[PDB]
Amino acid sequence: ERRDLPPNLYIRNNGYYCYRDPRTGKEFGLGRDRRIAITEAIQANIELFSGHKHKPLTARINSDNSVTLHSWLDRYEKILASRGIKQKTLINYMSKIKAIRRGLPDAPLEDITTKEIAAMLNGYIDEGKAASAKLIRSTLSDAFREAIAEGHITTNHVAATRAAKSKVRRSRLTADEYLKIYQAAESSPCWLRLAMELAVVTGQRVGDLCEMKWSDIVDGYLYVEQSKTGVKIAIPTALHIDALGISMKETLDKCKEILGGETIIASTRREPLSSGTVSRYFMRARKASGLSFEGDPPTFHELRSLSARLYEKQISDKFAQHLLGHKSDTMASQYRDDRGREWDKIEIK
Amino acid sequence: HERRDLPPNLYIRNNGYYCYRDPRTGKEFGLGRDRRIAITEAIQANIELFSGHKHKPLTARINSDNSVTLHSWLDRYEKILASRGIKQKTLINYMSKIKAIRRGLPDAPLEDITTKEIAAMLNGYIDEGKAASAKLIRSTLSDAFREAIAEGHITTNHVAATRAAKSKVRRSRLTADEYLKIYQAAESSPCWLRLAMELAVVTGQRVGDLCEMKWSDIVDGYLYVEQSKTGVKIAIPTALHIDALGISMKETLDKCKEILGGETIIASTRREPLSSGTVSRYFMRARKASGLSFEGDPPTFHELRSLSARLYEKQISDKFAQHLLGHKSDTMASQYRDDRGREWDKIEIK
Amino acid sequence: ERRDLPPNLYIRNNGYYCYRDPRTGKEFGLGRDRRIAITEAIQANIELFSGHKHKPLTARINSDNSVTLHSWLDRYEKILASRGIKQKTLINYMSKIKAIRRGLPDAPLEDITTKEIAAMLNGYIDEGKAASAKLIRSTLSDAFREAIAEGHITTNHVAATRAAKSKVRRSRLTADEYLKIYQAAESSPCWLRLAMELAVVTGQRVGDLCEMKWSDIVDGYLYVEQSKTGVKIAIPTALHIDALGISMKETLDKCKEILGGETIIASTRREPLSSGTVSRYFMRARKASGLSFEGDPPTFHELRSLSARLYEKQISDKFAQHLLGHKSDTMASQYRDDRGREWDKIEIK
Amino acid sequence: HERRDLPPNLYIRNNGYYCYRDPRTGKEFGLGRDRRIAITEAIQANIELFSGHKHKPLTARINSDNSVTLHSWLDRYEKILASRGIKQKTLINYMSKIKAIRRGLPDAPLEDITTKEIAAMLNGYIDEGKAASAKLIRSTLSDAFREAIAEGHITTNHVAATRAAKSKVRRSRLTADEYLKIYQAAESSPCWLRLAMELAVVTGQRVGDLCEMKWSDIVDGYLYVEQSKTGVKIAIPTALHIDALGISMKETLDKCKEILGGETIIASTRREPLSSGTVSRYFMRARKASGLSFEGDPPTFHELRSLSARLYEKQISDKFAQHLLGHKSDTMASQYRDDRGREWDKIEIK
DNA sequence: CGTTCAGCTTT
DNA sequence: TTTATACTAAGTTGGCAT
DNA sequence: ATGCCAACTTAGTATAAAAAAGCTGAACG
DNA sequence: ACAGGTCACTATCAGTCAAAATACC
DNA sequence: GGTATTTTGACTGATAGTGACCTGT
DNA sequence: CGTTCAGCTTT
DNA sequence: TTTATACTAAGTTGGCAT
DNA sequence: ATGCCAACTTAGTATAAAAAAGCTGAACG
DNA sequence: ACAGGTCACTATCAGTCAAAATACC
DNA sequence: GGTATTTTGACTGATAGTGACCTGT
Repeated sequence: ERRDLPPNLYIRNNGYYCYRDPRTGKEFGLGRDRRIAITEAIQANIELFSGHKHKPLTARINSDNSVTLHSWLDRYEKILASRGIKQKTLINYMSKIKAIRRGLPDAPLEDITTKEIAAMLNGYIDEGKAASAKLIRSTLSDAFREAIAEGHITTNHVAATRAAKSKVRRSRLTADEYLKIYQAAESSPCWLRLAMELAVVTGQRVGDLCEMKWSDIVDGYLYVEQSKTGVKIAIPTALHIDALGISMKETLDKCKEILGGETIIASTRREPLSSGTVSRYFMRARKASGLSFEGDPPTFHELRSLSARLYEKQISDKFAQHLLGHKSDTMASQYRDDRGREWDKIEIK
Repeated sequence: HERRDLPPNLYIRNNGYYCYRDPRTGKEFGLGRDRRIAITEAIQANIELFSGHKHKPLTARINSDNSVTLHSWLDRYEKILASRGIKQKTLINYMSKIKAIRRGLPDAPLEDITTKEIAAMLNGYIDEGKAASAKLIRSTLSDAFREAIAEGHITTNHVAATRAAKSKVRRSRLTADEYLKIYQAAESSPCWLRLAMELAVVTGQRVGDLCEMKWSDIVDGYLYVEQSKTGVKIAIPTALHIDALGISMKETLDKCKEILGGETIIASTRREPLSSGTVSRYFMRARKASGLSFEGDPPTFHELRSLSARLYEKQISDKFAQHLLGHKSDTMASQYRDDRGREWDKIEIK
Repeated sequence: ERRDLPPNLYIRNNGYYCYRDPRTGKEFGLGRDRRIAITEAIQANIELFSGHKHKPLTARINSDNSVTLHSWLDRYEKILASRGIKQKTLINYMSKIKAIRRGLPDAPLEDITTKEIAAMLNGYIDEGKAASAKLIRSTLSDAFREAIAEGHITTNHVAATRAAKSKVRRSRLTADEYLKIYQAAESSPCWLRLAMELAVVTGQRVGDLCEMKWSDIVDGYLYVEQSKTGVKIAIPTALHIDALGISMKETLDKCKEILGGETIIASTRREPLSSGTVSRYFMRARKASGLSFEGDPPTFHELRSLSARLYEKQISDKFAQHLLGHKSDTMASQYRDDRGREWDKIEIK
Repeated sequence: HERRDLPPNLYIRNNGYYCYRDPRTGKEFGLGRDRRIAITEAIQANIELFSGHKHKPLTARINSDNSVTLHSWLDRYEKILASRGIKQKTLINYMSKIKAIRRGLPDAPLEDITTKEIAAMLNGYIDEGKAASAKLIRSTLSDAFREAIAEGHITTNHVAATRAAKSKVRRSRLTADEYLKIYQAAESSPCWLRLAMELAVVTGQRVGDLCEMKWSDIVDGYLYVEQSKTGVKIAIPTALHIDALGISMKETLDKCKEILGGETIIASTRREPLSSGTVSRYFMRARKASGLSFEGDPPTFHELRSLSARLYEKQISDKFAQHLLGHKSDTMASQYRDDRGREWDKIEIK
């Protein structure tokens, strides 16, 4: 040749210049102006080294006014702190944000793409953390909605994302399985078995269980104000689960002598238990039982459903619903769900 | 002014450094020394902003029917509301929210009023814990803007993108024991206060309606009430009796006609009709005087109606409570029936 | 002076030229270029004569591609014809369109303003035809939505309009009033009284009433398939309205002898009646009764509500609801509405 | 090419008439003879269109990750659906709708695909009365577009602005008398058809599940069915009996094991399991052979389940019908319970 | 005692 | 025929530190 | 034995604009 | 010594307003 | 006579170039 | 008799 | 506390024409 | 007497995407 | 006679593609 | 040797000026 043509740039028969993106291999037309052609090509080949943009003035102006992701997330945390949400709730959010920080760059909100967000989320889905994905997506979407209401963005680049599937893996618990575990929990601290009984017979959540004080029992009724919902109920000490042969009263007595503390359930040192701990030992006794389940094993919380289902058949739907504290039927008809374990025997009633 | 091919918005520095100046912010931007490139991008940026510079006075015939100011508009919006045909009280609620807007936003051209600005104001209210207000102000702001859009003074409603602040009712409920206790503190107060309290609980009516019951509204064992708030028309049988508080509607009425003596069932010492505000106010006096303590905001006279509902719900029937209160479907009831965290659900083995 | 300055155009101290709209009185800046200034002013003063635009090329291009209101409405009628709607329904729509044709110009859809639409609607509201306004608005909005789904517009300039108030003026009918009318209907053709009885006792709509054939009564049940809803019911001839002393059976007998035709209700010539006619004579007997009502008087249709309300108290809510054919409770709880006439006596039940 | 200050898109005629030519339509526009004015407006119009002409190959780095074609995309969209983890049948339903799209739209760049075009296709289906299809095709089209937006191949979903066509079910219901009549025509058909018909009515199960009941699914007076469609798991008591049709589940099963003899309760003459399509098909044969006439579309084998539901609803209970069918809440039931205009509501004096 | 204005929260 | 939605508040269980 | 952080999966609860009141500190007679 | 850009400050923009000038019933 | 509508020019809050002037390196 | 493919309508 | 929404299908009653 | 058009006010009925089937004319052995 | 604009038709756009040329492990 | 990535130029479906040429007046 006889050319200064820089690489990537070709000249055609008429003298028409074209660039060739080497990543796509598709070319681009420049014109006949070799001076301008080369010029642009140089600037294009410099972008191939590193991605530093001779960014237009337009974009520059839109950007230096508008707000950055991580910066918005700092602000966002402040918004939540003000929603009047419970501490745990805030803890959860913080977590999702933390994830968002790891997953997305700190660039102009307006410049985070649906594609980018999508990529992150699938990242969670491919590790099998579909749940986390759904939640993260949610949080991000809400952070965006807020970015919108304070007028930093204008549209929600997430509203466009694949809101993950919601398959529930934890297996339900059958009465028999309960018994087998109950037995395996022989070599476990005394409070476990008791915890377990108290749980099924009251149908309260582990959190609330572990906070029940003897001073909450007045005239044969156990007063409970549920931490998660604020529902307030009085449970008659006179309950009985005929199917498992559990008596609330009898069980309350064993707790009184064997456990003795201010809290109905207590440690070997007469001190209150962390709900996690209780959950933990149940798990242990469960492994020690050596039972087999499809997918994920039942957990301590599953005693609630077992309670409800057991009181469903022994007493009534309504009782079960009241004992659990569901103002809504959507929830009650969900604890009534067997999740593939049991066959619904159709009665001619 | 010049000796330059320099397009607008681009200034040259003493060294020959070219920068674009955004006119919206007034902050400038660095380009480099390559005037050819500098101007080039400046033109492109000028196209994004001030596309052109010209406006055929024809374009005057366009942007004309457009230019108006928030306050000059609020002024017009008021008159609109005046023709809407709404009750005096409502209009008052509205006018107030407008006023808040007037003190919260600049009198700029509607078109220039930012979502960001609005939210800023709205958040001002939320941060002072006046969330309730924030909602209503937002609500009204949105309505004004709509109307301006109707008259094509704007194209877009910038309020819409903003969200409504959610706010949990604070006000606490009133338990029978508490009522009794308040009633006791009532002894220093006028005779009518007690009678009002009793009547309020037994009849379950709104204080506004209570204050307007006349003796002529009683016929053949029935107290006729046409509710001022909703237009619901009911007749209450003068035979009711609250068991938990030992109140007799007959007896209470009786005490009323002998002691109070006036054209209205409740009446001032001066034997004249009472304002609903006063009934409330005096009750509030008693409540303080009773020294009770509550979570959140303290119960007010309107809480006597919820107590009423709740007691009747048990003594008689849910169905009854509804009818007494004057609730049309099966929905608004499920609200007065609610005790908002004051009661323990005694589980029966049924 | 020493100027050709055209009218409306002033020159300021620096030599700055301004136009003055004479309708607003606000001025407009042109520049220092007297040649251009005048030029533009001329073109502006010519627009003051008539409104003919030296319309830009931009608008010209957007317009000659896009679609016209009346033209869209012609098309629109075709869309409805295809929705599978009943004839009356179509008749109503046609009407609203006709109104739209009278109310709005035949210009580019994209160029009909919220303001213009608004103006029309208020026009109806000020004549006191609030109802019509609501319906028109509706129709127009739907025509627009359709213009949107076939990609002619992009936004619904109506979604922004004041959807009118919906006050219902027609007064309900009390049993007494029924009686007084029933009596006033002495000098009216025999079929009126009968119509009236049959109506209250069956609770069917006038349309359906006037189409009942003797061949629709099998084994003591009156078979009815309601024209407006397609509901199908069988009414026992054994009904009775104790409050008005009406017997369905007795009434059916009088119709058989005195009226005799294929249709249960018939004219003096033994021929079927147009529902309008029946409505008309009721009205007449109503005037002749000389009763006074607040707002609008009751009409024949109000016998339905009276029927329902009467059967509510005599028999049951459920019966009344079934007899009327309401699958929904929203409707039934609406015929239960007294509309300011009667005081709901609270029973201790 | 020229000797002209003429900007692009503006051509001059032999008389000296200037016109702008819209490049999108290709139709030109008249301006006049005033070249100064002509060009002026042409520039303004050129700014609205092709703002500029330049694209820093930097702008290549932008529009690159953008350009893709409907069919090249449908190709990619397929593979996506393949990873979605859906049942074979579903995927099949989807692939079909894609195919319709492939035959209905040009293989143009996504960005260029108009709402107007889409609707045009969609209306094509509606006008042939295939409304049902129109809905589903629309639905899937929308999903594909979303996915492309996710991969930033487009910015906007042009399907969204389009509406879903509403379509009333045509298919008529099956009355007990009709069933009987069809059963009678069945005599020419295989022995299994009748047995299937009976079993279908008595058990109220989906034909797909019927065909897969094995004799081993019966234990201690109970027929266990895990529904293929929904995963619902039920046990049917082999004691049921439809009164209006004189069917005995025991008897019908009995006839089955003696006559049919195969591993499945219903079985082919060849003593092998039957396809659900065939059961349906043969029923359809009978229906024609019976000579009955109906409004709208004729009843099919799946209509035996509605008959089932309806009869049981009366004979036993609404509650029962639900449980038999396998319906979780209190909602999906209120559908099978519906007779869609086949029955007269006998009014009782209750 | 008891009223009207205002700015907030509740039906 | 089934589910979705937008928040909120847990429960589950692996680890590292006492 | 144990206690507390951290990343994940699961329970729980439900509309939003209009319209109309009701509450209560001030200033006032 | 300089990239990068903030900052007060005039000369003109762009236009409002209230008398003076003048047209219309 | 008596009101309404242009001219006209004094008077005023904005803008956009300007060169002086901060500042992190 | 009985199967799979396809294009439509229904759960 | 009450209402909204998006269609669809009537009923109501004034007139002009038989 | 009446019948049919026309402009108005009132009744009536309710989600929309995913997922999974079921129906039935052809061509085929 | 002309406003207003449609219509086929080249010369170049703008770029794809598959060998030739050449660089990289 | 053996694969991958530039050059290069023949080859191709688009576009935008063009003057000839319809048409309602």
